[PDB]
Amino acid sequence: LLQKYVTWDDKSLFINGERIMIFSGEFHPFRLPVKELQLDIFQKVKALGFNCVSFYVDWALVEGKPGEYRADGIFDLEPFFDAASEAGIYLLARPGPYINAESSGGGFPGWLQRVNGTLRSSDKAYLDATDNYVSHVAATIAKYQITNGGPIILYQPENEYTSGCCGVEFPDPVYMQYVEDQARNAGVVIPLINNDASASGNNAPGTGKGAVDIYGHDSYPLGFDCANPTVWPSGDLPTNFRTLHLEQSPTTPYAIVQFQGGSYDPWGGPGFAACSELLNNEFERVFYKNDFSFQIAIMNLYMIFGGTNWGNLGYPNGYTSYDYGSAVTESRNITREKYSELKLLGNFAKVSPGYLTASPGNLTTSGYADTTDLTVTPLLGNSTGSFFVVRHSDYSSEESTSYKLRLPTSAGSVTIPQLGGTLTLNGRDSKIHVTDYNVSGTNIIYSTAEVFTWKKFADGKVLVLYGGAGEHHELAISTKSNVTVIEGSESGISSKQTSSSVVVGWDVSTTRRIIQVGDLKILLLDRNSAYNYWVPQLATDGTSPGFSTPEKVASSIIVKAGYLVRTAYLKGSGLYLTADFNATTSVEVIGVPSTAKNLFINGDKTSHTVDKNGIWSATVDYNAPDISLPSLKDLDWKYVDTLPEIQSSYDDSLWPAADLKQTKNTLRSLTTPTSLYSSDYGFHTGYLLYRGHFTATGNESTFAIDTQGGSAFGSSVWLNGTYLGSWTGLYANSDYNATYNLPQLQAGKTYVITVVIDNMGLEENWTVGEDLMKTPRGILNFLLAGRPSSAISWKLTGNLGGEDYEDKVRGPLNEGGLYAERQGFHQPEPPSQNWKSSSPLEGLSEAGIGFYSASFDLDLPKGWDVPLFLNIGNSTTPSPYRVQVYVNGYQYAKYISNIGPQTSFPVPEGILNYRGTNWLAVTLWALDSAGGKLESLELSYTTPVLTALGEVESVDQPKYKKRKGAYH
Ligand SMILES: *[C@@H]1O[C@H](CO)[C@@H](O[C@@H]2O[C@H](CO)[C@@H](O[C@@H]3O[C@H](CO[C@H]4O[C@H](CO[C@H]5O[C@H](CO)[C@@H](O)[C@H](O)[C@@H]5O[C@H]5O[C@H](CO)[C@@H](O)[C@H](O)[C@@H]5O)[C@@H](O)[C@H](O[C@H]5O[C@H](CO)[C@@H](O)[C@H](O)[C@@H]5O)[C@@H]4O)[C@@H](O)[C@H](O[C@H]4O[C@H](CO)[C@@H](O)[C@H](O)[C@@H]4O[C@H]4O[C@H](CO)[C@@H](O)[C@H](O)[C@@H]4O[C@H]4O[C@H](CO)[C@@H](O)[C@H](O)[C@@H]4O)[C@@H]3O)[C@H](O)[C@H]2NC(C)=O)[C@H](O)[C@H]1NC(C)=O
Ligand SMILES: *[C@@H]1O[C@H](CO)[C@@H](O[C@@H]2O[C@H](CO)[C@@H](O[C@@H]3O[C@H](CO[C@H]4O[C@H](CO)[C@@H](O)[C@H](O[C@H]5O[C@H](CO)[C@@H](O)[C@H](O)[C@@H]5O)[C@@H]4O)[C@@H](O)[C@H](O[C@H]4O[C@H](CO)[C@@H](O)[C@H](O)[C@@H]4O[C@H]4O[C@H](CO)[C@@H](O)[C@H](O)[C@@H]4O[C@H]4O[C@H](CO)[C@@H](O)[C@H](O)[C@@H]4O)[C@@H]3O)[C@H](O)[C@H]2NC(C)=O)[C@H](O)[C@H]1NC(C)=O
Ligand SMILES: *[C@@H]1O[C@H](CO)[C@@H](O[C@@H]2O[C@H](CO)[C@@H](O[C@@H]3O[C@H](CO)[C@@H](O)[C@H](O[C@H]4O[C@H](CO)[C@@H](O)[C@H](O)[C@@H]4O[C@H]4O[C@H](CO)[C@@H](O)[C@H](O)[C@@H]4O[C@H]4O[C@H](CO)[C@@H](O)[C@H](O)[C@@H]4O)[C@@H]3O)[C@H](O)[C@H]2NC(C)=O)[C@H](O)[C@H]1NC(C)=O
Ligand SMILES: OC[C@H]1O[C@@H](OC[C@H]2O[C@@H](O)[C@H](O)[C@@H](O)[C@H]2O)[C@H](O)[C@@H](O)[C@H]1O
Ligand SMILES: *[C@@H]1O[C@H](CO)[C@@H](O)[C@H](O)[C@H]1NC(C)=O
Ligand SMILES: *[C@@H]1O[C@H](CO)[C@@H](O)[C@H](O)[C@H]1NC(C)=O
Ligand SMILES: *[C@@H]1O[C@H](CO)[C@@H](O)[C@H](O)[C@H]1NC(C)=O
Ligand SMILES: *[C@@H]1O[C@H](CO)[C@@H](O)[C@H](O)[C@H]1NC(C)=O
Ligand SMILES: *[C@@H]1O[C@H](CO)[C@@H](O)[C@H](O)[C@H]1NC(C)=O
Ligand SMILES: [Cl-]
Repeated sequence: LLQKYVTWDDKSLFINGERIMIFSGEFHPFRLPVKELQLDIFQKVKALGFNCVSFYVDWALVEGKPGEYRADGIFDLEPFFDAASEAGIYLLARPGPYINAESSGGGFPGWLQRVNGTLRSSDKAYLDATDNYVSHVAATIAKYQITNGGPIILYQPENEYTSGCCGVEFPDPVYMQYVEDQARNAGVVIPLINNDASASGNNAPGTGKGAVDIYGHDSYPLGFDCANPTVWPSGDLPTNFRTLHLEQSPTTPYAIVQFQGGSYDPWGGPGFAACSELLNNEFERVFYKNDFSFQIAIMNLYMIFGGTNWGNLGYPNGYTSYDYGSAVTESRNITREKYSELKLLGNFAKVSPGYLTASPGNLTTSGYADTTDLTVTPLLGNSTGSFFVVRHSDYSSEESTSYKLRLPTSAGSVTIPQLGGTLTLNGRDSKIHVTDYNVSGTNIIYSTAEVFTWKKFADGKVLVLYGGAGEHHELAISTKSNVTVIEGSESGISSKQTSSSVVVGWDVSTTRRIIQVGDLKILLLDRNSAYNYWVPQLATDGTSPGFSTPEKVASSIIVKAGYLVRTAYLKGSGLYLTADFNATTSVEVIGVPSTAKNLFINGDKTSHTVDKNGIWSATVDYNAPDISLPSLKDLDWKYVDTLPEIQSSYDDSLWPAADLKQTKNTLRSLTTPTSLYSSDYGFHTGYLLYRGHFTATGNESTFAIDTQGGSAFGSSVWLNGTYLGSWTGLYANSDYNATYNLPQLQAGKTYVITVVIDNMGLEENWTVGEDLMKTPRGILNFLLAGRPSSAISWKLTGNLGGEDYEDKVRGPLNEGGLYAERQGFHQPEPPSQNWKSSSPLEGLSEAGIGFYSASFDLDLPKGWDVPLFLNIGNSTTPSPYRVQVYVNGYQYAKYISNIGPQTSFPVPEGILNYRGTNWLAVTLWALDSAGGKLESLELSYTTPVLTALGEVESVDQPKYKKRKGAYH
């Protein structure tokens, strides 16, 4: 339409004139702000057989100050894009402005609470507020389009523009057209794709103004309830998705822009390990092959890698972790079985172009298989091949089911298995059987066992097939040649020859078999052996694999290894692999080019033997060195009181006054004399403090207050130095009405109520019209009994400078309003040399907030990827306390003792310096009159990985420097 690099028809996208199945994974650059680890994720995604990544940009992080767009350093998108290019990974860009994404404000900066107009509408006040952001971020995206040699192939304007309310004319075509035009005006020429929250047809081609180029929708069919991970409720497997696609957008490829790849988890919830159990390998093979049943051509898993809600970037209902139960864990490991299972399907689709050209039919409980207990959806191709997706009719069934099939082929319609026995489907599993499947000229008439991959080498073809344990399988090949078993035993290998074919039957075994039929070798594996196979692209012009183009796809090799294979390249007589290892691993290479004489692994020449079938074998030894980690409790901890506000000497005269008589928040009108909404004064993140001055009459009894900080928030209140009490918090409370009883006050004297409130982040804005992101934070109501409310004059603070935020390197959200934070003491090398010697393990003996500082050295060995975790103990029911931990200035843990569930906090290399000094800054807020302390505090590690990754550069860690604008 506007360029010729990326086109489409009713079946699929074309990239440079060639069909491709887009298999993508969601990865957010702002949730992993170390550029070398971004590359790691991209390489792990490519090893799945994927070819794309989808990403959000968080507006709140890059325009904290209205009018000042900053996407530099750790927020720089350019290294993220170059890393995609280096890995051979295309990109779907989704910069919002609204992104939801369990992020504070759903991506909107806190200053949108002052916008006089409906958010996500055509009100000019909202649209003008978006202009500066979109023109900058879309210009950067434009520069890296595929039209300009970049990796970016698709662009998503808005996010799930699907439901409206409250007087909004939904859907508004003027709005979506303006959003679309903003991108085009910034120079975006690539196709636009939307993500309708459900398959409702919004903004599809044919809808007139505001229509996108490719209609996409989203789907999370198993819900977000990770508490019952084995429960698959009745009817939750979609069946009508193709039907709705043809009704809603028959001219564009079938696209799910966010398909479930995990789940979010709230404060107090069951934990992300439970989420990984619900969205496990069984879920993937049943539900993802079900999407293939609808001939899905663009498929994106939200999330493929989740990362971390560091520096308060997350929304109020969620906590520090965003592991998401995804295929790649928060700490970047790929141990979960769901990673290996998904690799099998990604590789299937990477080499099966016949899938895109078949004619999908309707699902059947009869006609293909001999039992109504199975459902079979056919995708019928002519000479291009056919595909049959088999599953249990009741998709939740754990029953083992025997069956036979009738499949049409070029050689007649066959009743399979021909040579005796039956096929089996065990429990929550799904198969894609193939017919007339083309292996570069050799035609597989049929195979019941699923295809992992196939390649054409200089000296013959290889095909890799697998089945699950206990299964009997069958294939047939168009050939005059006979079948011979070249690896393994003939026992269990039955066969029959005809004039134009050979039929072969086999039982799945833990022992591999290789059979040979003319110039085709076929590997017959079990699913668990296949989990250890990889298909890196073989580079000849350099060391990078390049994008997944037909030519580079065809020039790939097959490697059996362990934990991970990243890349392969050929250079003279040298075949080079880059790979990672979590144990001593035997490596086999199939498809070694004839010009290759030596094997290098991670640059190191490695001995190899060649067996009778031309397969190179080698061994990679794993010997972790001593991983020495200091004891956190033995460090030289230094303490300073970070609530000096509750001493009578404190002088708040430099504090902003909360003296606005009219709020700019259109959602909730004032129920107090002045606005006590933090965002009216430019304070959107972290702990908020309010100070209320009054002159006592001496008749004061009680002080009531309604605090609001979002779900799981807490608040504490003092009268001068007297602790009045705390709201200790519940996930179910986003506000709370306390009543406090005051001591006997001295008539004519001045008092100050100090109030501390945990701001858990700003709310999302999912429903257009509702403006829920404007939900304020701070104090909503108060009553000083017997006195008019004008008796109290308030001041407040958030992070120092508010929207004129101090830390331009770490961004607008990282730090909140505590004294120690205002002064910048949470950064490396604070002025702690004259502080008191006290540990957070000793803690506090009265309600308050303390700040603890210490450094520690690491000297971890080069060439190892070692995930490190901070651990805060909770072996027994604790008293109510709140903890924030800054690692070299970066906040990487928020902890609520009484709500949970997170006790283990990963912190990535780059934020941590593995061969240098590191700084911990811990805040400890005790919401109890007897104080509080940490039970324990420990640095731990999980399995070290022998890695190919390059040196991880430390991000910028600005050290403490005295701040002019502070209040002291
Ligand atoms: C280095 O990197 C490696 C990756 O490259 C990494 O390896 C991976 O590790 C993870 C674990 O971290 C593996 O995932 C788990 O796998 C478990 C094992 O089952 C799988 O494998 C067996 C085959 O096992 C045999 O073969 C292997 C060799 O391949 C041997 O090592 C084994 O010892 C065993 O060998 C014997 O048998 C062989 C015969 O095959 C013999 O030849 C041999 O000589 C030996 O005698 C398969 O059979 C399994 O498939 C079956 O079950 C699955 C799912 O259950 C079905 O889908 C499938 O169709 C089959 O029926 C399977 O493939 C899994 O048990 C384990 O599953 C649990 O955890 C996940 C969450 O992590 C859940 O999704 C899942 O539901 C299970 O959760 C329950 O149980 C766990 C407890 O384990 C609880 O945590 C959880 O709360 C939940 O509890 C509930 O249900 C329970 C029911 O089980 C119940 O008991 C409870 O009470 C409760 O109600 C998980 O998937 C992964 O496979 C490895 N990947 C690879 C490629 O190897 C390695 O760890 C790294 N190393 C280090 C040090 O870091
Ligand atoms: C891949 O990435 C993943 C995400 O990054 C990562 O997963 C995370 O891994 C960390 C580190 O292991 C996990 O934190 C730990 O979790 C432990 C509690 O969970 C266990 O026990 C449950 C009991 O019902 C099991 O059900 C549960 O299994 C589940 O979770 C698995 C995740 O690994 C998942 O695979 C399974 O499928 C399953 O669903 C799990 O086994 C927790 O015990 C541990 O706490 C301690 O360890 C710390 C570090 O050593 C200590 O600092 C801390 O105090 C605890 O120590 C105590 O622990 C032991 C047992 O008591 C003792 O040996 C220790 O000495 C110590 O003992 C003290 O405390 C006792 C109190 O009970 C006391 O009685 C003792 O006398 C003594 O005082 C830690 O929090 C994290 O949960 C994982 N996150 C997620 C999202 O899954 C994974 O590791 C990565 N993998 C690789 C290879 O890199
Ligand atoms: C250290 O260890 C200690 C001691 O073991 C840990 O303390 C425990 O922490 C638990 C987790 O927070 C806590 O359980 C919670 O208690 C409250 C009751 O006061 C309860 O509300 C919680 O249950 C709901 O909330 C969680 C999410 O937090 C949901 O996952 C759960 O399914 C429940 O969901 C319902 O309520 C939500 C609240 O609004 C709803 O949004 C949700 O949809 C669902 O709605 C229903 O319930 C309402 C009630 O009927 C109803 O009106 C509504 O419409 C729906 O029916 C959860 O049980 C333990 O109490 C606590 N134990 C002790 C002894 O203190 C501590 O966490 C540990 N620390 C760390 C760091 O790990
Ligand atoms: O939780 C991860 C993402 O949730 C997405 O939104 C919700 C989801 O809910 C259901 O209505 C439906 O099954 C599905 O189609 C979706 O609309 C957001 O798009 C995303 O930003 C994350 O919040
Ligand atoms: C099989 O693939 C080759 C390309 O390697 C192609 O030339 C041939 O036409 C294909 N066969 C069919 C039936 O599509
Ligand atoms: C309470 O604190 C203020 C300073 O915040 C101080 O000037 C005032 O005298 C104190 N009132 C009493 C009764 O001690
Ligand atoms: C927004 O501006 C309109 C038009 O000038 C005005 O009528 C309305 O009262 C304003 N609302 C707020 C909250 O400032
Ligand atoms: C305040 O004044 C009332 C009389 O108006 C009296 O009954 C009450 O005891 C006084 N309260 C306190 C706390 O002194
Ligand atoms: C607190 O009281 C206010 C004022 O009536 C009310 O509107 C709000 O809903 C109450 N909050 C809770 C959590 O009960
Ligand atoms: Cl200050």
